[PDB]
Amino acid sequence: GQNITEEFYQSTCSAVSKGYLSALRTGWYTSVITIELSNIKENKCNGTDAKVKLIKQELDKYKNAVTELQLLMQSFLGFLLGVGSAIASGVAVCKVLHLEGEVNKIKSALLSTNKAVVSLSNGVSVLTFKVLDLKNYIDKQLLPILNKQSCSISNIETVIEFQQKNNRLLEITREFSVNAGVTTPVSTYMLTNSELLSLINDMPITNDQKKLMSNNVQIVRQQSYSIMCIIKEEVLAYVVQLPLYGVIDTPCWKLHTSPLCTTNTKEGSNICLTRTDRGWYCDNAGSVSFFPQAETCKVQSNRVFCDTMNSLTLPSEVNLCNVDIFNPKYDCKIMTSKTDVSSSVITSLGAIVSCYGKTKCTASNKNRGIIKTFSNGCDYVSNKGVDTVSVGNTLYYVNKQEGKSLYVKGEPIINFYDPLVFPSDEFDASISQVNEKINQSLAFIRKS
Amino acid sequence: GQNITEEFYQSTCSAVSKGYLSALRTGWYTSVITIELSNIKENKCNGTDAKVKLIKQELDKYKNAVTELQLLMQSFLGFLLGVGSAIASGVAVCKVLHLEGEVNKIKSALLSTNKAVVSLSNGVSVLTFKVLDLKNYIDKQLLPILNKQSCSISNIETVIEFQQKNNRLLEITREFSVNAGVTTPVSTYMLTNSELLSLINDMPITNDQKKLMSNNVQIVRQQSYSIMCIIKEEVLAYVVQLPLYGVIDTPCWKLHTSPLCTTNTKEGSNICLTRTDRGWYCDNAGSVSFFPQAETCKVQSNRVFCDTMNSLTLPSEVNLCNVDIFNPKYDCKIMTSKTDVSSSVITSLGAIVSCYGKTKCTASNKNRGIIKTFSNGCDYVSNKGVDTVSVGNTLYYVNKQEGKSLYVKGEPIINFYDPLVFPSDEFDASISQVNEKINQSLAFIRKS
Amino acid sequence: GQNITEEFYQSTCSAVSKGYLSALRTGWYTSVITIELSNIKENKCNGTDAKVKLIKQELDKYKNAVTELQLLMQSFLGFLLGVGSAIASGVAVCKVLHLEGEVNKIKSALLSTNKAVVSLSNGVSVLTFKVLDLKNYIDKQLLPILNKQSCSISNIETVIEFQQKNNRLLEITREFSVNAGVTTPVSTYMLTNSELLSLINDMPITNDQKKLMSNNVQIVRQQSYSIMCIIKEEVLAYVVQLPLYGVIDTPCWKLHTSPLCTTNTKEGSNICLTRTDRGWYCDNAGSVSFFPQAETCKVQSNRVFCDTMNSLTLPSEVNLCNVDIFNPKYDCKIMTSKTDVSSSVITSLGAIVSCYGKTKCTASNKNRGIIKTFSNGCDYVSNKGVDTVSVGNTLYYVNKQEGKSLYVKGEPIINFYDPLVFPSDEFDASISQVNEKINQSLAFIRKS
Amino acid sequence: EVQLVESGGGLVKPGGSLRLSCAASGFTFSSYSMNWVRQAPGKGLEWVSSISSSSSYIYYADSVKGRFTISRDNAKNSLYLQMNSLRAEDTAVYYCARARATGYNSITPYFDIWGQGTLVTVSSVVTQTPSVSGAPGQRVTISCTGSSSNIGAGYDVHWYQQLPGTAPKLLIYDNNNRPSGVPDRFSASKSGTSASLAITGLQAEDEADYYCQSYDRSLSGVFGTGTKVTVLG
Amino acid sequence: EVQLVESGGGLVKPGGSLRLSCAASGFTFSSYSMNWVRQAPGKGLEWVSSISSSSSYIYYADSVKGRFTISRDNAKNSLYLQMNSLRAEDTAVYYCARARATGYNSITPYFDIWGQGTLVTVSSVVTQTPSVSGAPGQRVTISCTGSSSNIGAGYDVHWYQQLPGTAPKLLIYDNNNRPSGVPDRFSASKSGTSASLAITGLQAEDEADYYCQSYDRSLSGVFGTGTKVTVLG
Amino acid sequence: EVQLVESGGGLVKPGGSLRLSCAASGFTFSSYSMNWVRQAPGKGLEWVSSISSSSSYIYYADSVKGRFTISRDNAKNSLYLQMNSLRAEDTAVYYCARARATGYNSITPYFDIWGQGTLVTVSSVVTQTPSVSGAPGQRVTISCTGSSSNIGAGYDVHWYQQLPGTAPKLLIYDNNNRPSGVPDRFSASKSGTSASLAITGLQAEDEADYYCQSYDRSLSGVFGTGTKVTVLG
Repeated sequence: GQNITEEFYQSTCSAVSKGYLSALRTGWYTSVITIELSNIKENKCNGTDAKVKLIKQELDKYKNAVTELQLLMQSFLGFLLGVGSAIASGVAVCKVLHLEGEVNKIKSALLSTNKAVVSLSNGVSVLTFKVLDLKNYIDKQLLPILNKQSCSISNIETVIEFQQKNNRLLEITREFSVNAGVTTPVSTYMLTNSELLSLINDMPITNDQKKLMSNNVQIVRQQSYSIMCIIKEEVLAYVVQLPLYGVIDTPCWKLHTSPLCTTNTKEGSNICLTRTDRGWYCDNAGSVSFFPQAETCKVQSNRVFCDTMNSLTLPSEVNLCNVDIFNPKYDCKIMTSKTDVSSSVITSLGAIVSCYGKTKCTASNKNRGIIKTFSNGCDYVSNKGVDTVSVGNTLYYVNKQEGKSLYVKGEPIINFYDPLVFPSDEFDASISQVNEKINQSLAFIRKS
Repeated sequence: GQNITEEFYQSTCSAVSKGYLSALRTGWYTSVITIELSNIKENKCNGTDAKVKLIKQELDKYKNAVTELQLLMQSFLGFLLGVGSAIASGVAVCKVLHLEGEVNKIKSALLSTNKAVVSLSNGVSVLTFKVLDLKNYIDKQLLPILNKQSCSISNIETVIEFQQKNNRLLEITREFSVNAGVTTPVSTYMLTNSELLSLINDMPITNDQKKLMSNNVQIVRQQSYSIMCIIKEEVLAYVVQLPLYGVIDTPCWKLHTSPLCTTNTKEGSNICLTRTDRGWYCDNAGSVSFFPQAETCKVQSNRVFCDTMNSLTLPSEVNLCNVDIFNPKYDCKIMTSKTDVSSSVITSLGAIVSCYGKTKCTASNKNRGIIKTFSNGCDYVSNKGVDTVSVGNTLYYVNKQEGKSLYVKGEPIINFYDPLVFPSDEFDASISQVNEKINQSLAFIRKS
Repeated sequence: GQNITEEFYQSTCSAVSKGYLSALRTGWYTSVITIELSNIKENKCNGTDAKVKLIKQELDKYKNAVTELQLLMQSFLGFLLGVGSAIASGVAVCKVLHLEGEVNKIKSALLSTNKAVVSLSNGVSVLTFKVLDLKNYIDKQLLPILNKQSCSISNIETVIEFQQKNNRLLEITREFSVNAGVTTPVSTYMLTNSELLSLINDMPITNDQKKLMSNNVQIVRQQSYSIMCIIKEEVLAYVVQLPLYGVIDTPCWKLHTSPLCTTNTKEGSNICLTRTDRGWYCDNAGSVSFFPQAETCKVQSNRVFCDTMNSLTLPSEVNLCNVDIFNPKYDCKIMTSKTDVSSSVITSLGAIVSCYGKTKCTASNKNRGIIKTFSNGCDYVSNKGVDTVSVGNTLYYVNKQEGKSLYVKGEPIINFYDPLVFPSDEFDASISQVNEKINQSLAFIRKS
Repeated sequence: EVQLVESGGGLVKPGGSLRLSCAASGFTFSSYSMNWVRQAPGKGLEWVSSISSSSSYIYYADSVKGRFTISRDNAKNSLYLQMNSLRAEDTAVYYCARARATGYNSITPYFDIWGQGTLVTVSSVVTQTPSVSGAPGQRVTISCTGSSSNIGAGYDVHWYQQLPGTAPKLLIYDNNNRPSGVPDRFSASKSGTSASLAITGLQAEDEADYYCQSYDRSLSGVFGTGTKVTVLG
Repeated sequence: EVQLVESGGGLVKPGGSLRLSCAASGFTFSSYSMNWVRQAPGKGLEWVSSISSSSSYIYYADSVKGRFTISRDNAKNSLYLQMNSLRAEDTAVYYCARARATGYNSITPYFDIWGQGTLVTVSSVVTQTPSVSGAPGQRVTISCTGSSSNIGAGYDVHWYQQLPGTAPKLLIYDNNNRPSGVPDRFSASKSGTSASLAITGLQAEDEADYYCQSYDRSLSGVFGTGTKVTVLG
Repeated sequence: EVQLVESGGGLVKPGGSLRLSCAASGFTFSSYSMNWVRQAPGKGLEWVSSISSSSSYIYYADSVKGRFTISRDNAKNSLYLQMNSLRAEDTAVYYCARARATGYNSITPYFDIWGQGTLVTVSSVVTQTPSVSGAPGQRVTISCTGSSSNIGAGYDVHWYQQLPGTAPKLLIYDNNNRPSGVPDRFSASKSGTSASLAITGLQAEDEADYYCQSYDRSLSGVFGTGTKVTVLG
């Protein structure tokens, strides 16, 4: 049959969407892109002809862009996450490129041909690429030294042919001059598709990846960096740090949460409880990589491209908070409050609606109009027959992807708490971390 | 009377700016933009020629931009907010353009004329638009069906004239390729001003909006998405998801806050209290829409463009937290602390200065130099005779809008708390949530 | 040390990296950029010739960009920080150019030459710049004035010469139309390098700065805004608000922190503690400017470019949290928890590894493979012999800067706390503040 | 209790002047957009003028452009309409009404609260089936047919019920939604350039004129011609 | 016990069929990519087919293209191989294997878990030194030399120890890292287009066939020709 | 207590050498940028050299480029100046002074703490009113006039009061701000290419030289020619 599915748990005001397929970035592959430069002398014939003034205008554009580039090289729960340097890998290769001949090694590997693999001084085997040959175009087609010195140019089609080639370089040095020598996502200027697919294919990766990457090439651009590196001899060199999708096609699910309160009629005197583990969950070698800020993940179809360094790694048993939030093994996380406030949280196949107090909560559709008015509490609505959900004054258009949703009838857990001794302010604490503060407040009841 | 006004409440170290005028985005209206494509087979005669080598070049650039696009389609307090999808509305239309006869229906509605509304198979009436006739150029002006294939073609102005027509398409496909097929803001490449005005005008909206949008178009660009949708038959089609300003011209105010501490002399031993209800407030139906992170609001003059999906909806009586924070009806939110740390908060017409410890807090003017030196506590300064306010080591340039400011004198309320029993740790709680913890701490005074 | 250095404190599971050199943005300098406009009536000899069809397109393209601009003007611990207006100075200047003769005063100041200072009516002395002279191109050389305003064009090179001159205005209004009249960083279109280097050199700043700014021109771009301002008479004017680097070359350190836990074997029953005072620190006048979000800051070699308005200013005695976290003078900030979850925090010269429970923590090298297997608790690893570090499923590439790291041995402080009375939930509280809640609960543990 | 109350209608000789004032109460006036719609003594319902909430966006039907001036004093919970150069064509009952618009793939106001109207006597399109009848218990439908502009340009349709002595009451909003007091019986539809109200199980008390309403890209708010529904004996 | 146990092997007549099944247990199957790697009657180890974790990415050696079909039932914790139109070259021990990848600048699978294999008889490259011998206590080394593709194009190297009757066991992964059960005696290298295994102090248990493994961009995963290390006295 | 004390000046034969040292205390030395300014025995105040806080940005008056070397040892809270190839034009009192800059629409240093000066005798612009006089109780004004560069190239103006034997004291910084101990009598302004100090009600103790200071784009920091104010019974 078809693909992705979802279920709502009435008991904990949450839903998970399963049936997705991972695409985790685990490692970084560095590759070196080079552009060959003419290092000309600005005394090419000092003439004033109609189109010689246009070429000389274009050399300027170029000669400045080389120096502009030279001057550039000068010497809930996401808080649990821990931090890294992102492009250390790339820069480290870029830093190795500054040793003595490492650059010429690349010049030489690449004069016979356009692609090459090369071993740097520290052994790392790195893919290199010559994508523009401005040295050859300028030195053997714009210094006409038979006819006649670049003082008097003949055709216009040679003015254009040039500002076409040079255009790429101007758009490159522009992107760097803005972004302090490091760009993401990687534009079509740093790497054209023809180049990026070629590069995908010559990488030290498996076919499982080479397919993933090539079909979702527009994502590969977003998870890559382009680090402007060095420009000495007649070479411009920037490093492109592509991602290594080391785990692929494992199951992924996406956990939705909204707050769950008592529905008492008093203006105050309501208790709230909200599952805090919102986010993505991929299976990753007998443990689950959990991606708490679930926006960073970009999905395409069912494929969930995440970046592992935005993850915790958790026991497989985290998955139990969805089925039995009270179970013994894992200790599911929540956050308490007295702030009974209405909202909806839209799921992959539906919507969750947290409707409280005097707030007005409906579910409308394109044709039948309003087709449900929610009663106070945490409820759910499939995207089958509903297009919008409105809570208060905010309209939510619901997601119109295809798939089966299952309503898991259950007693909301916020009912099991005695509100007189329920810890109203606890901003990331757990199930068990709350059950202790209750075992306590009952002991703190020492009578006469 | 006039337009814009502010008043600072010395007691809650807060200020509200009133006199602004709403523009909330309540809904999304989708519209389909098309580009006509010539779907040529890759062999324009590879002449040995001057300008055919330049034309085949532009041809290629187009031919690539089309394949690139094909492969692109494959098969405090903001934490309270609740979450929705931005573009389900836009995508849902986009998904329907994939049903069988749906594209040809549009193709047909639009060859006589440039815009036309057309009804999709589900009845939603959608505005459509043909913004580039690139096809027509290639098919009836470069590679016509009559004479004589162009192995070697004529003047240069056709090379220029082409890469011109062709520019727009390349710059669109570039904008998508970086941004994984969804762009915002909707740039001058997706929709030119003349088009976005045209489009505004035929939208199923009222004149009140047509005006607002038309005058504040650069803001409409920011609150719009551009979803690359489909490319089949001989059309390129993307959806531009424009906003519906469903409430307009209601009053808005802006609540500013800074932390309010005791001015004791010890380096420790201070109690602080800071209002958390900071952010924009428009009222919209006998209730007040509250926008906590002023990311989600942009201003032009008095116009406050906000998005309702980043809003809570609150009782009218929330405004009593500005009048009397201790009032009975509503329960104003604060956050307590022992962290008496100096800072300023610049408002619409002045500056709030929270000065504590040994910190130096002045207020200078452009010409007289320093003209106030703040004593410890929360004080306020009009922007009349003031250009900067400097606190510690940070200089604040203050807003030079014209408007009347009023200092509302009052005893700062942190004075009414006895610090030997004031909860120094409370990260989002209310007034009453704090008054609870105090009534408790005094009851714990049962001796014997 | 002789350049850059780091020391890891085993006792507070944190590290500081020192030897960096400040470059703070303290203030804003406003400068006026103009482009001169011809304000033509649309009759270029409005006939149908080959190259006349192209010019009329570019005149059209231009006339729109001017109207388009015209229509634009119409009728942890970052939460302590405090907030200001960014472009109040630039906007305030911009507002002053709308007074009566201020524009003509600039116009008049700029027909003799391209740069001049000018005193606006309110005494502020402003640097001005005419960077494009389109009035002059169009009035002399595009409407030739002997024969005959240009009726039917001769050469093509005048079309190119034109759409070259004209690109700049288009690419400028493109940027503005998208970013609603305020762009940052300041691109190569708004200000070319040749210009921005000039402007630095003529600013009312010191050589200490003119050098800093001139070498790190790509960081000055990121710390400037560009405000589209006015378009009256025949002048386009935007304000480029460059930064003022008012403290320069003072020492900076960077505090890294990670969570520090008990390593008991039971599945729950561990306490954690984390230094929250993480982020950059430059000292600037007997006080330490502290930058809690370490990305407001950009680095270049040792130079740490920060923005003082993302700063607290703290007494020098703050550095004691690094040496002796329990000292009396300053009250170091922490955050408690029961959530012992494994992660890394990569530093400037090393890696911190917080490895707990059943989590698998290694440190590999590029060539020798795995060279350390961490035991549960908070440890550190120099970047000397180490290239990657893996915690759970997440791979970290470590920074490859050269420098000396020092491992400062100590008993981790969390070993000193009696966990049956340790506050597991405190989301930003202090050392002394926790020791309060304990000194108390330990007192309530009294007899009869 | 939400109330609107007009005043100031009377007798005026042609070429005259006259100032209707609508006073509002029990809802925060500043929050809502206000309108005047007038109804001839015995004829259809026509929109006159609209003013946005803070008086920023003011629009007049073509009849009165240049003769009538709308305005409001939010401080006094009031709406005024200043009529000059009256003609005998202006004779009508002038209703005051609060407008509302929701915003779902279109933004087409409806009027949810009406005053009872003030009478102005001067002396000295979207079509719908003109009449419908049925016996108690029967079903009826009332069809509302609009054009390429308004319903077909994507706006919505609303419905008003006008009992004999009264001002229009809101019956259906946004094509198919019933406001608070409207029984399960009333229902509606939209398709392309038309709509349909359908009264299921006719009661005595249903006898009234029913008007469909919508907004047009040029006429800027338009009512149907109305349907006189009579119930049989 | 993390374990794989194959089944369905026997004898088959050419032009025939047979369907091998590997059942896995003691780990969550759905998370890893599973493989068939087979071993000829007397020597080499050659990769057959690979299947991704969720069955979306599946690849076959040229040897078996269009004839063999790989498949998995994650629910039944099992992996299948459907062989049709068998030949006399297909006779071999068919191993079932768990794949794994650990990425520093490359992602080249290795097999950390093997079954015992099921033998299938049908009837009616990267070189390494073919033999090494040395005395107990001594050091010996094995050279493993690859090409422009695989190792020289930037992939990594792995090593296996196959005692005479037994299944391959993982000996070295990622050039120089030892698994749980491998003594510090074993140590390995990578260089350019080649590798080296180094055994310090020969044991009774060290007498076995040693295969280096790596991944080639076209051949899609490749083993050495094997090295028989023999211990004297 | 904020303190600077120069030392090491003395007597030298022309063409000689001598190394002045400033030792500082009572403020965190590393945090501020330090300067040398020298004064001939009786004739005005001129800038010598600037060294940034971490010894990164060093700049010399043209008088002394190629002869002098400024340097600092932040650990020893010390600043040094190495004079080589002296002349009798170098004869002066050499002051050590801490610099400050208050970034508002300009960044123009001023010197807020001075040394006592050490005497170096070697043997073998911005104009301001040269003298001003007035009686106790009177008001006087002093004009400070600079050029297209420095003032009005947008830098600011500062003021120093030099009591007869003693060193300069900071009087006004940033055009019109008085440091802690300077009474409201004193007031100053900047306008266009010139500035003005204004003493309201002379006291006996006001008898002094007053120097305006500012910073120039080429000359790199500049003082006025000085103003001798005398107070008459």
